[PDB]
Amino acid sequence: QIDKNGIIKSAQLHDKDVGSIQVQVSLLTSQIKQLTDHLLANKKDFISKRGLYAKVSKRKRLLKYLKHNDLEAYRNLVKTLNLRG
Amino acid sequence: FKRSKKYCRFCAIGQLRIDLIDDLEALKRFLSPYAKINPRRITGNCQMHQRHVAKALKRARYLALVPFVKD
Amino acid sequence: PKIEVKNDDLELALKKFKRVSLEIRRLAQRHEYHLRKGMRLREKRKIAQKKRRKFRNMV
Amino acid sequence: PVVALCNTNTNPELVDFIIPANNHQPQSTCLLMNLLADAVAEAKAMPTMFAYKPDEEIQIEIPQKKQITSQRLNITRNPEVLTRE
Amino acid sequence: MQYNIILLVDGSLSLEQANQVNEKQQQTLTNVEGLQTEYLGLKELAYPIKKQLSAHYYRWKFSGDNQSTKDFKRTANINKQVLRELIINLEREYGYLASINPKKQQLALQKRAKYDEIIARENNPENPDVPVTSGLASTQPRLSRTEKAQKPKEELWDVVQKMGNFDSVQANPYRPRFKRFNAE
Amino acid sequence: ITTTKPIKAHFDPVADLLTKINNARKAKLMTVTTIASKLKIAILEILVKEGYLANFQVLENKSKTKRIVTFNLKYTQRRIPSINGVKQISKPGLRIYRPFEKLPLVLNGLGIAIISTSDGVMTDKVARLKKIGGEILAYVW
RNA sequence: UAUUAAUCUAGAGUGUGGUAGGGAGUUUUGGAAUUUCAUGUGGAGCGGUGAAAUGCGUAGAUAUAUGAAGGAACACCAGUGGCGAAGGCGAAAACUUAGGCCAUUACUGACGCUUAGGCUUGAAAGUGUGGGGAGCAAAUAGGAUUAGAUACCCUAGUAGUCCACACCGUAAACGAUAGAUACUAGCUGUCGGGGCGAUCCCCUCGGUAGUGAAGUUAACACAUUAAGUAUCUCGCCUGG
RNA sequence: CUGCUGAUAAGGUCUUCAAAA
Ligand SMILES: [Mg+2]
Ligand SMILES: [Mg+2]
Ligand SMILES: [Mg+2]
Ligand SMILES: [Mg+2]
Ligand SMILES: [Mg+2]
Ligand SMILES: [Mg+2]
Ligand SMILES: [Mg+2]
Ligand SMILES: [Mg+2]
Ligand SMILES: [Mg+2]
Ligand SMILES: [Mg+2]
Ligand SMILES: [Mg+2]
Ligand SMILES: [Mg+2]
Ligand SMILES: [Mg+2]
Ligand SMILES: [Mg+2]
Ligand SMILES: [Zn+2]
Repeated sequence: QIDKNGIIKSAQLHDKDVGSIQVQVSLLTSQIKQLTDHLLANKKDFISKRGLYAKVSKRKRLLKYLKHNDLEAYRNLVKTLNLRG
Repeated sequence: FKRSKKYCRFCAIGQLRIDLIDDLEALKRFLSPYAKINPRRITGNCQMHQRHVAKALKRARYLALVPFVKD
Repeated sequence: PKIEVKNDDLELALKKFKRVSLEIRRLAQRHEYHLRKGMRLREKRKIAQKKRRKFRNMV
Repeated sequence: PVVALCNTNTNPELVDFIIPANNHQPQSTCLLMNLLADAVAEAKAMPTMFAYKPDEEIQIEIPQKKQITSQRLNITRNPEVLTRE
Repeated sequence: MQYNIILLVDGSLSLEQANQVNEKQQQTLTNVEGLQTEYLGLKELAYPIKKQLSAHYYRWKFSGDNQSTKDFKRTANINKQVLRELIINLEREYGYLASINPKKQQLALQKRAKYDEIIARENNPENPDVPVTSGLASTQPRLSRTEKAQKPKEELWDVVQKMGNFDSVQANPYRPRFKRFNAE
Repeated sequence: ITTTKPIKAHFDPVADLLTKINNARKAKLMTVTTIASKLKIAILEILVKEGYLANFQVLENKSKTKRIVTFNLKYTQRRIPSINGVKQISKPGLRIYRPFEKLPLVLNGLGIAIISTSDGVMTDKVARLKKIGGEILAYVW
């Protein structure tokens, strides 16, 4: 499993902030990487594929919201995460 | 006649964890005279403890601690 | 399914062997003809329901 | 008009003059029935029996055949209706 | 993680099988914490496996990373001296979080005390235990529950606007319809 | 006033109140509560003025962040309500706009029609008197 | 109502703390039973049926005891049950991994519901390549029954059923009931978390069942897990 | 306690009526 504490402490905009959109999408990207690794390894686990698709869609919706509101933070988040491509 | 003394022993003990090398003689009571897992009506445990006991007893039977078909 | 005669009497041995043979014959006849998985599940549930209702009315 | 001694299991709509009361106690039912009969007997003019009376004349006994048990039992004679195929 | 190995070794001679277990321990278990070992003993196992009737049982209570199992698992079958072996990861057993939970442990100890007291009263030495109250129901409900019962979060609201409040109170349902009998 | 149960409400403010009122009427229930919105507050004010409810009462949390409105129905002595039915017109999606010329008359004037023209919600008769119309929320008779 | 500029937590998520599961994939392991083969004892039948006959058998069958090989499925536990979105999931273990329930003085601050088009999965049968083949058995052969039997019964029996990789994308794929949200009597069980602390039982929050009034229905019936009071969105119907 | 057991040309009456006693 991933070090959620480390990911949150890296992605926090300030202290005690553990549920912002930026920390949520950073956690989502980490889980996306882990699930892509697992799915490429296995290739016949379809529940994991469903979970991966759900997480991808949730990340996309969160990024759409963060682009609609406070777009400068969206540019910041995208250039730190390099998730677009 | 019959009896109403059927209660989950592990519920009263509050054992909360089953290990096959801590109450080995306890599981032999649950096992049938022909080495089968007795149902709830005879065994007396609740569903959670019955499931735990069944898994532990099957693990022991794999480990060759109690037979399969004979006494 | 060993039952000891105990050499004290014989009718007792047959009285227990009748049961042991009955619950043995149940599974012996169950594993005789091939039914689908769903039909086998239906038969198991039907037997369980019959036993449950009999015990409810006898208790 | 219909009056009745409702006992917590009756439909209040059907009865006009509801009398919240017991129906299982042979002393309570006797007391209330005799009270209604006392109303009738006073209207048709004989001496009363229980109404407008002191304790020494209201007192009653408990029929034969610690405290009295107004407990409803014998739920075991309510099996599932004959079904199954 | 926290693992638990149950090793089953051929019953030739106790010191030699102790050496066998020590070698099997020191060979595999790449990354490991302290490896405490027990000795269940020589037992006449139920069914004959590997054409043997007696076997030494050991239990290993080591703990370590997920890679600690592969070499041991692939070497146990190769070793002719080991009949079987079971790596039971206790972190996945049927109830482990409850076992680590501290409050449940103390509660279990209290249950132990009370149940032992009840069983002693039932198996009184020679005087006759009239109640024989073990499987039956208990006495009146627990005053401890009756007192320490939880209180829901009753969120308090402050009145701002009101209109039409008079509190008439019309709690006379099923009132009699007929009033007085009369003649034409 | 203190409460114990959580309070939820539908996203549609007119039909939420209408469903609450209709269910309370059918089940003979007297007091009901819901989340407070200003449209609902005004509509309940006009219902109380027209005499279809006993009282409506708004309340606010201790932190002044949440408001809930609780109202009671007006039952007679024999326990039969004054409301006979409710039907919502301007549902979400299809909003109903009618000028003064087509302002409806509910049940030949026995019931009332709730119209929120320009000065908050407004009864059909007073809307006719003011010669101006607008959004038509619900029919209550 | 829509647009814009902002605030708030009650919808929805995230974090911490409790926690139940046959949820999924990959790799190893185990025991009953059938079959075949090997080795002993034994001597006329075994098998099969409504009744028999094909068939197997003095080249020693059926039976009995021991051993070996290989394949497929995992008794009892097993339920007036659990998990998943559906198909579906039940011998043991490890590794990887998905979702859910309860309590939150924490955080973001409407980020939500539905979803044409698109993508993903989808019982069994079927296809292609390579493996595997114990049992069962479409097609096929024979013996019966029959007026006939290309069927029901029996004896054999190939594909298939099994694994890996690619397709097919249909089912009475059913709760014959799309999803989400708010409200509306009660009674009896059962499963999980939490509160008390022997079990049992009590309370709270949820899952899954039975009975049942208002209410709905053409009737059967549904009935807080609605087919009730209403809203939103999608799909679908218009006589045989 | 389960053998076997297949078929039956076409079209058709029959309610006149309650006004009422
Ligand atoms: Mg079939
Ligand atoms: Mg609004
Ligand atoms: Mg053999
Ligand atoms: Mg297939
Ligand atoms: Mg032929
Ligand atoms: Mg026939
Ligand atoms: Mg055959
Ligand atoms: Mg072919
Ligand atoms: Mg179809
Ligand atoms: Mg199905
Ligand atoms: Mg019903
Ligand atoms: Mg047509
Ligand atoms: Mg014949
Ligand atoms: Mg003909
Ligand atoms: Zn228990």
